[PDB]
Amino acid sequence: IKVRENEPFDVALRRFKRSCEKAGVLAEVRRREFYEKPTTERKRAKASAVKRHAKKLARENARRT
Amino acid sequence: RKQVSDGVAHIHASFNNTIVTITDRQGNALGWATAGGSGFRGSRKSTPFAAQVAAERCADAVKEYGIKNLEVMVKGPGPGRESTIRALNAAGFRITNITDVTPIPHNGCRPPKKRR
Amino acid sequence: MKRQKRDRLERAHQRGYQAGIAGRSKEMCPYQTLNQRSQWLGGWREAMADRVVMA
Amino acid sequence: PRRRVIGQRKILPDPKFGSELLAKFVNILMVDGKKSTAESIVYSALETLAQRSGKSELEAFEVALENVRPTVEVKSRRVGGSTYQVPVEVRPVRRNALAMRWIVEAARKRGDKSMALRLANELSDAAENKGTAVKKREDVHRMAEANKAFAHYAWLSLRSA
Amino acid sequence: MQLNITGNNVEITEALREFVTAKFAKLEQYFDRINQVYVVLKVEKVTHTSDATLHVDGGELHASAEGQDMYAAIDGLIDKLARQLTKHKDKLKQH
RNA sequence: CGCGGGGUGGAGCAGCCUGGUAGCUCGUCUGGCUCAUAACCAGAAGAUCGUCGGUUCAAAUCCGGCCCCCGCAACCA
RNA sequence: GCUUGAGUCUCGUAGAGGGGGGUAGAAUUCCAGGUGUAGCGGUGAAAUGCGUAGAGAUCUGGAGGAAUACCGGUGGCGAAGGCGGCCCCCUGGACGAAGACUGACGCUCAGGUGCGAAAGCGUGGGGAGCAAACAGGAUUAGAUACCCUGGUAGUCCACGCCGUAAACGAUGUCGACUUGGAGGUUGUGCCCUUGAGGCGUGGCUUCCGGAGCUAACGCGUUAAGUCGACCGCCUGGGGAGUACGGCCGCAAGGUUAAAACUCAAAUGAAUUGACGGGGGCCCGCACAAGCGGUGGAGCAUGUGGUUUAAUUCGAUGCAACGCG
RNA sequence: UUGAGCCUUGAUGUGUAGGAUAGGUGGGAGGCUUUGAAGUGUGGACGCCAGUCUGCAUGGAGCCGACCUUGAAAUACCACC
Repeated sequence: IKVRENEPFDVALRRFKRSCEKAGVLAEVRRREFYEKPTTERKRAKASAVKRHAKKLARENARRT
Repeated sequence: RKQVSDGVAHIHASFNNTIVTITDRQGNALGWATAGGSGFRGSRKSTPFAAQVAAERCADAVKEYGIKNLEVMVKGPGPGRESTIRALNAAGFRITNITDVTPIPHNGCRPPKKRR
Repeated sequence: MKRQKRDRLERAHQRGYQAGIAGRSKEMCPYQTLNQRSQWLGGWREAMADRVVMA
Repeated sequence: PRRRVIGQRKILPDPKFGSELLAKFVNILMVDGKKSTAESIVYSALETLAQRSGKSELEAFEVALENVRPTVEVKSRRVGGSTYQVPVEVRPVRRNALAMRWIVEAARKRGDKSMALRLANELSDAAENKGTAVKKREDVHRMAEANKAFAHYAWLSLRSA
Repeated sequence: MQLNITGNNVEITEALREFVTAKFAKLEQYFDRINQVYVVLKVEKVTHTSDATLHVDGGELHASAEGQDMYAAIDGLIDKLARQLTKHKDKLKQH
């Protein structure tokens, strides 16, 4: 994004913030208007969020290991 | 040939190709080299190694302008984009700062529908 | 007819690496023991970077 | 196989010279299950490699071998529709055996009168960097070095030694 | 692609061999390069059945069809073979 | 009916805008690859440089003569 | 008469609720100019395409159109359809606290009227990007397709029409009652706001589960539980939401809506298998790494065919073909 | 800004052979220099990456020709180009 600093620099910070927000929004916006399935993909994503949270929570009983 | 001191290294880094345009501070071009023109063809253009060979074949043929230090702009979410700046640390340059000029619209025009 | 290859330790690595590259952003198909889950996830996170470097 | 880093057995060294590489070389051109006449071909060829080279025989064979041993070797892979070759580094056990297989095939070509004369001349041009197995060596290096742009995922040669 | 005809209790007449051969040739031309085809005709007191084994580059593929008059069984077998061929063909295209 | 330009692998042409060794894509031949054809990649031969002359050490390159083209004309017996 | 149902008033509260107007930034495209030169673009691979007439890239300027990244929240508002930059003007509804006021003014509603995504149609503008039709390149046995390169209606605005959608919560509206938990959002009361604190209280909403219900799946105080009021609709599958007739519409067509015939089924949910060009894990001469073969040749042996007086009979994918 | 033409000048012309980035032809042992020398403070061109031109010295009074290799002998010097 914007990295300038003193002599140990230039790679890790930049590939971090660059890679995350860059690859996110460009890999999203590169095609597929969709108009309809951000609704479905957010609904499935967040239903999977509550199912993963409750699933790990009630899966915190035992596993016989 | 102009005897320039510093330059600005734009790296267009699309999916199918990387082109590397080393310019000056002013914004007008001094020399460019692509990942297609370095012998790599078709699918082989779409590798980081062809971007590295592109940055080499630009970093010489900008020798005659005498650039000690350059900035790095990188546009495009491609498979190059990091090997091509390792290939500018290694090519004998002083990297001033690295930016990101990847165009993110505050969603405007409509993208294509492409895949099935 | 001989014995198992790299006894699930760095086979658990490459299962997590192949499963890391071919999507599966679950990180929820590992083993359950610690010494194999640790590097199923280790190969998974080593495969996310190898997904960023390519298409 | 899927399983089994296999319990490996070693070989007998060569009688006339203190070498197991040479005994492996006898086992390469040991066609049809017959070791003795292959030993006579190898000894009969290293003698005229000594007289047609001046230097000693074991160093003659080894210097003649290191000009055909490879470094990179292609592995054909397919993803989707493409089927490109990807350079893997050869492991140094496979290295010299892959050299000797090319020497022995290039000696089964080239046809002169006798097999010891064919293999003797083929090792001579392998010292001269001139014959057939150096052309196959340079073919392998040209196509692995030409396809050098592929270093990837997990199906080949994990981290280091 | 050479078609070999054989018959268990079914006397293979020359008009029977002409028709089967034509149908097989037509199918071979339409779907894939085929190397060899074995045809077996069985009659079991009621059921006119037919077997076919196609040897194609990928490998063997087989089908079987029971009918009423032998001709019907042959037609069923040929359609089944064509369906199997479509599966094998783009099973080894799969770009 | 005289001026110009071209004669170089099978073909298209660079070489010759300062004489010293024949070059690139295809077609054509291998090999790797592919289920086979393909596509990709890596190698190889492919010419006495249109024919005779001469100008110097040595000419595809410079100059005469001939043949074949392509244009410009002269084309009002 | 009465105030609990319903409604009004005084304070606030949040909100992509609606209509009109204006404006901002990023990006895409084009045009003019500069630098610069051999490729760009695209795919699973490619080619069509664009480029030595200077493209792609990079910089400066300008034009025009459209949509509003982040905030963005199983968050919010709306009767539903739906509504996301920011600001102004006009305007609807909901909610809560404390009172006052009217006094059953209420619920539902056939016909009717109104609103009603997208596509489409008419008139006039506008046209960046995308994109049916269409062209071309591929792919394929074929490929009027998916993939690629282009590209016109349309997408946008103003005014009319159409009146349908998987218009879905596949759940009519209104009201009452009936164990819990975890959250979201939005008000409000008290107390040590003394600390993002504690205890209650209303509204809207998300998930999980109790009895109960259900054919099961599942629903479960926002019910598909227990009841009440009113309306719409169903009576085997196909024919068929089709024909004829009416009504509406510029048309496309929408609504209302049969019958002859034909079948003994059609269906919903769940089960055990089998199957998948679904997934995960393990293994196999399955692939990879190699060695030697078969297919070319002569001959042996077996089989099919043909022949014959008979060429005895059987074995026929793997699992018949030097087999009995 | 910019071609084109014309003068006046000034650089450039490494095949092979090799002391060498020798252009041709002809003449040809005379000029260079203390009008403050080879090296380089220096700064470039060319650059067929090895050698030549000129800018300023702090040095300061020096160099080749015939005589070694070549179809060829020297921008040792000059003329015509």
